Amino acid sequence: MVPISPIETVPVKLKPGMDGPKVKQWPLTEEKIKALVEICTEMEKEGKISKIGPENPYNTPVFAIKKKDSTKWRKLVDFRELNKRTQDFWEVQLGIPHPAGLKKNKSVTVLDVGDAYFSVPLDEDFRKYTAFTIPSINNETPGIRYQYNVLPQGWKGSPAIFQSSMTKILEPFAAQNPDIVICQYMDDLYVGSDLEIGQHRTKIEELRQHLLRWGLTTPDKKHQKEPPFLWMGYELHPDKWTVQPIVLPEKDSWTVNDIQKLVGKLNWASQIYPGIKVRQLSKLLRGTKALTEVIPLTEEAELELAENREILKEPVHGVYYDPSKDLIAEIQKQGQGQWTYQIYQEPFKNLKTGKYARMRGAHTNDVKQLTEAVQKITTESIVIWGKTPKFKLPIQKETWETWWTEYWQATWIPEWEFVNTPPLVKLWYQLEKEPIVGAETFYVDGAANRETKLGKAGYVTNKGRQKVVPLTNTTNQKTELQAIYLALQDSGLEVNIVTDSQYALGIIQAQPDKSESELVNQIIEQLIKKEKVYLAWVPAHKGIGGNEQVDKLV
Amino acid sequence: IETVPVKLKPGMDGPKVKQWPLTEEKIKALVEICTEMEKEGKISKIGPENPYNTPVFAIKKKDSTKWRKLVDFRELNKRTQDFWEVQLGIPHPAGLKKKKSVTVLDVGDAYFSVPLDEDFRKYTAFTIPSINNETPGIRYQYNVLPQGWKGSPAIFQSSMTKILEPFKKQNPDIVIYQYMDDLYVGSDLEIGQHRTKIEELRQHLLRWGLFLWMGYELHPDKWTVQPIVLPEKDSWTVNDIQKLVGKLNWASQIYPGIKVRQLSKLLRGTKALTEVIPLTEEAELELAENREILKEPVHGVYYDPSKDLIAEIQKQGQGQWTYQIYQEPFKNLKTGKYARMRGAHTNDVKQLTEAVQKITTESIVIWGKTPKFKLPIQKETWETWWTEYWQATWIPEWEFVNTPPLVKLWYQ
Ligand SMILES: Cc1cc(/C=C/C#N)cc(C)c1Nc1ccnc(Nc2ccc(C#N)cc2)n1
Repeated sequence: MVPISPIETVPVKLKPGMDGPKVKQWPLTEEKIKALVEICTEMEKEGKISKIGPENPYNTPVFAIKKKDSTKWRKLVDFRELNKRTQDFWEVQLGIPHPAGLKKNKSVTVLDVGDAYFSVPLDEDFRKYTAFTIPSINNETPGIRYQYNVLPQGWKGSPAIFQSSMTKILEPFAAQNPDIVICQYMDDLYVGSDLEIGQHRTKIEELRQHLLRWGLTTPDKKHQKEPPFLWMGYELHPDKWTVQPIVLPEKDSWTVNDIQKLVGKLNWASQIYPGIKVRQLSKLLRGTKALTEVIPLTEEAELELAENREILKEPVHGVYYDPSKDLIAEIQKQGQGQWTYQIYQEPFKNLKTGKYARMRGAHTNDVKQLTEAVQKITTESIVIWGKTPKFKLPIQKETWETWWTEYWQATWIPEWEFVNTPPLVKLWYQLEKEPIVGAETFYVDGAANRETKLGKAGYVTNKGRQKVVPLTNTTNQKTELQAIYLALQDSGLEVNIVTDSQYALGIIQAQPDKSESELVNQIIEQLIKKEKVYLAWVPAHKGIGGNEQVDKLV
Repeated sequence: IETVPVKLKPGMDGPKVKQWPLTEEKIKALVEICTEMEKEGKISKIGPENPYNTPVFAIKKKDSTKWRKLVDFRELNKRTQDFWEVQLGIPHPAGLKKKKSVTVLDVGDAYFSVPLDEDFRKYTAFTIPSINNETPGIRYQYNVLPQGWKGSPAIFQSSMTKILEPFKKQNPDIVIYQYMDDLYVGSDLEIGQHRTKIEELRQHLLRWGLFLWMGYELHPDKWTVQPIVLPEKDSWTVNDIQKLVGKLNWASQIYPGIKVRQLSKLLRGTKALTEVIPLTEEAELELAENREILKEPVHGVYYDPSKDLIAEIQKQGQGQWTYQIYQEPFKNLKTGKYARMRGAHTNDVKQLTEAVQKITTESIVIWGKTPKFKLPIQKETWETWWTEYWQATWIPEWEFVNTPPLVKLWYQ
């Protein structure tokens, strides 16, 4: 006998207070029992399980399921209850590697490790909680009682403990072989390197020798699997990757589900298929808990979907990462709060692509969205490559400087360069810092009757110009904006406007270039037409000049 | 050698905070540091049965090129049982703020000589992530008091007090205060021997067991305080007067005797904003009466240890920043103004991050705790960049202000 190192077990406990499961074993059929008896006898012989006394009071229901009328039966131990009662684990299985982060490996060997899973002992003091019973033929004898000695498939802590046990064993091998990579995916170990297929096979032979130390044998494997690999929805090729084929459904009748299911695909594809849009197609689905609703596609969605299929026409691949070359990220404004980007090291060879959608809000600005997209790409790039990419942005250096030095909030974009590809992001208007000499001064105001919803908006100026417009179905807030709007409509190219509205100032000082409120949009449209605008605020009801609340109090 | 038992607050579990993305350089630094800390028994690898987690990252302190590991124990701290030691809670040294000068020493290393309560260790778990998560993250837990944990100074307090008696007795006028991994040493002795008293204190510390080489000097005796002031002009335009009335109306929420009637009267009529208006007698007297009022201190302003400190910061442009610390609205306990050429002339966020640290430091010296910040920045921008410019061993709390404060100019 060749001594083999044992796999350290992981101390498992049940959640605080809770106790093991105690679930009723259901009546089975004579043939299923005989089926289970056979299976379990064989599992016992292998060490996976062990018959237990009548002491253990815990129980988990077992079942028999036929593998689609084949010459076989399968045992199904339902650990759902036990799982609800098992402590939480460190699911070190989160946030998978993104294909664009991988490096090239001309040689990728696959080794099978199905039999290693059971080579993993179950914490001794925890086994009893895994007890199950094979009912007896006709219920005339006590059912056969068993308990696990190994991680049970379907048990909450199996995925985590297996990965951690496998990693711990591979650890010393990976550390001393820095020129190879190993990845656990299902019952397999994928070992890649970029060594000459000769020095690569040696290294595989060494891994097998190393694994033997723990008694783990891998059927001699040049697996039934060779490039391209289907993994996590992607297709990994020797020197390139892509998402698994995206097939846009053809229909005349699209329902809530069909549409959102169309979203997911477009979203998944957007990581490599450039310029994908999902604003309109996603637009239609806010209010759907019901999924069979045959909803119509606005002419916008049809155009977006047509632009989609087109991009999906040709298959697109992304390259792998080369740590020796720079990382570059390019962004484009797509309209309607939509942005698209590509990250690459060499022109025309993207590592991956992506998109960004403006956050929901009533007022917004292109520069703020460009900035948010930059932050998002920065974080994703830190995740994938451990570094910030150099940005190429459609905004002039001068526009950015004017923006951040005057913005009331602190803001920042990392190293970047202007890329002149329309439509360029710009500032649409810039308020004055000082009152304008020679420009007419408009004192505006508005008010509304909370009950009747009747109101008025208007202005009086230093030249005697005046206006008061009566309004219906309005509020104070809207009348204050309307007043500002009237002043802008009725003034020349340069104008000073005095308001007591903290609300309107709150909006205008946020510098929006677009809004959901058509009233804010009309004001923005007027701002863009002016050459100079000074907006001044004064406290309401302080006997301050021209602040004619009276004209509007009526 | 003996460990003081520790537990969380009744009904709360340990932290389960996500590790945020780290750059390759920070990851490499952490692997090197943690490898060495592991050889030294300070931390130990942990298995999947430990579900807890606290974020970790790396920084470079005041003028050194050596990476320091910083664990973000903010969550664990608010879940760690209020540690009332044999100290009864050391009544914050109200005299530290009055001292001519103060040097801040990093004595966190000392903590690593005291073992941690075995049953509590699991709660200090942290992960060193891998780029693109290609390999599973390295999981560890502490075996000794971790730097940055609330219970570390508390538990090591008894050890610290006796390690300084020779000094405290040798130097009775020097005020020494401890906050987290920092020791604040204040005295009126000029740098010459204030430096040497520290250098003496360093040796004294280096001998009594325990990068200590660093020092950070502050001058709380000459700190930035802020009274409200009004313009002094020979000719006031309508706009100047509208701005004055706005500012006085604002101050009237802080000071009760403020009047604007006589000044707003001057604003009776729809006049051109740039037209010069001569001040009436009544208006000029009201302005004088307001100036006098603004020179007295704010009324009924007191600090309360049971309440949080709140710090508001405004970007004034051109590298200048203003801030106010209070507990009750309009009852400022401290206000200030900043502007320096410290590695951030084109970086808004680096400046704000530096301002946040100076304000916190100031707050520690004065009250013995950190304030809750209201930052003039979008959450996503701040959370993406602040760790690149952080140089302190503690980390305060913060929230974001998304609506422009109308009161910006009135503070500058
Ligand atoms: C994530 C991953 C999945 C599989 C495979 C899982 C499955 N199924 C195989 C390996 C070896 C890895 N790990 C790494 C690590 C670094 N670079 C790479 N590059 C790389 C990977 C696959 C191909 C191919 N073909 C080419 C290059 N892979």
